[PDB]
Amino acid sequence: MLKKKQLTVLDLHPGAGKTRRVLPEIVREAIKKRLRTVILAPTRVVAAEMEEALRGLPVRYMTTAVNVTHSGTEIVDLMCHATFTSRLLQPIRVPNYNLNIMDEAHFTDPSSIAARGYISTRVEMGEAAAIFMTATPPGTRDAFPDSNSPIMDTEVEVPERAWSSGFDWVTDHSGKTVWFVPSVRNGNEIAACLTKAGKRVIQLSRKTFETEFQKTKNQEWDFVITTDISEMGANFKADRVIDSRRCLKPVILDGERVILAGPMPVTHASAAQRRGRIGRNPNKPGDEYMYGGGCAETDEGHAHWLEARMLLDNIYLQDGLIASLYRPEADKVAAIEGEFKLRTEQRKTFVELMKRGDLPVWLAYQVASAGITYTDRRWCFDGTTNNTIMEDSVPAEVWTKYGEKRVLKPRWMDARVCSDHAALKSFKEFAAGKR
Ligand SMILES: O=C(CC(F)(F)F)N1CCNCC1
Repeated sequence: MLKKKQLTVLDLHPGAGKTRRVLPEIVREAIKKRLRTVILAPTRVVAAEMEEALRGLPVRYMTTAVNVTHSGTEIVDLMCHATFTSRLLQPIRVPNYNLNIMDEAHFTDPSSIAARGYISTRVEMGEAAAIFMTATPPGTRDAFPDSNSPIMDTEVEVPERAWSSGFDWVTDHSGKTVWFVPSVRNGNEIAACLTKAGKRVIQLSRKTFETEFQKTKNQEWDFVITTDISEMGANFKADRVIDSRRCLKPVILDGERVILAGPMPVTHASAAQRRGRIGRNPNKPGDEYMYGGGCAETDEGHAHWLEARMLLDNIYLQDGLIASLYRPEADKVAAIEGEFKLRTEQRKTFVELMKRGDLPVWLAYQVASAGITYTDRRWCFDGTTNNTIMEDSVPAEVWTKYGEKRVLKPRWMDARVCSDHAALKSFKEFAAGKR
């Protein structure tokens, strides 16, 4: 497994022990062979669980999610998938790791796809080994994989709005339920309906994940309402999963705007990971999985794969060479390697718009490639009338850094900057020059 030119997919079923049992064994062997090694966690929550499974082993934790006093003699580094890709893009030298281990390797965020592309290219080149740990590798067609204990799978209509009748089975349950919804806004409506019925609800999404996930351990709850982020190794002490089987798909239209299409079917990999939250305890058979739609290959033409290509085109590999996407996920985007390669100054602006600006990859690229500098926010106000961002059914407004009240009307419209109240609040701060 650990020899150069080898990429291994460790595809044991969800809950088979890849992280707590296999990962420590791989790490001890890597340390024995003096292999400079990187371990990639999808989230800060998974990073903290990894420190528990690897306690006593000399591992350098490159995350503030763990409070450890490093010895300085570690040859194994652990960081998030996003941190690995970010450090590659920044001028900082990243060691050329002999062994690259990615946990929850199915993660489809642009930075995780870019990390797989870079690592798999180094393996193809004969320069490194890699291990991708996931029950659901790219292109998997099985939404019902094995589990630690039998699961009751039931196809049923699942509410996507508040309801007054017709879904008694949802509230009649006396255990704990994890409910996957297509968006933060959809979860808000379902959570309000459940709270009005006397239920204790926790809501999870990308921006609130670490903070809110702690509540699943610190307090008694009846329902967790979550977006697709809980497919990335989040573990719950639950006996039921309710799965809408739906998600939002970012789509670039005519190369000039990004919309959030759908809700539409999830992939088989996503469905298998949502279901995989339960059936994990061999002593508790009969956990339930209620699903409300079919699966489809909705990663085809999904913006994240084009965004992954924008990131990889701006990462140095060797001379003018550019890393390809990991082969099983390379047909998801029709893109020419190198088409998004930016010159030195525009590349620095592109990195800063993502790192400090917190903009989506696609939007950061449109701004940097137009020759606009990081602090120049005139583009947030000079788009066409159809690009007006709305808040409470009225045009959103901000005070510019000049002290003028203007309507938010970006030159390039990316639906992700206003997908929920939290995102639009962050984008207003950016348009005003506050970061
Ligand atoms: O809340 C935000 C920041 C905003 F773009 F809106 F400024 N997000 C999360 C990161 N991706 C873009 C959307």
